[PDB]
Amino acid sequence: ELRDRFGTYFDGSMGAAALQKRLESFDLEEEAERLREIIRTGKGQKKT
DNA sequence: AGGCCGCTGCTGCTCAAGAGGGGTTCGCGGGACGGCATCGGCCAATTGGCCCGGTGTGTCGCACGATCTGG
Repeated sequence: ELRDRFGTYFDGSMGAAALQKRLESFDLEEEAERLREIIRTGKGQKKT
């Protein structure tokens, strides 16, 4: 239903192909910086 | 009433059923082709026989004869 209503503006998939597409367009440096900032500031189980 | 800080239970990982149609294989034969393999001659060639013809040098078969040891 959602695809036929608004098929444009996004893409979805199934199986290992979706994970491959995600891993291809993944910014490691930004996520690492976010994790380091949270570690510096955050506390609790979130830090672990 | 949502976010969040712990508890507490639960789970997981590891050490001891036919029928037709068609291209392809191979498998027998099947013989044809070409080839190399096998058998009377054959004469004038190196080695090795097989000797003449000379002596000599050196072993062996026996004669005269001296020395020596045993009999």
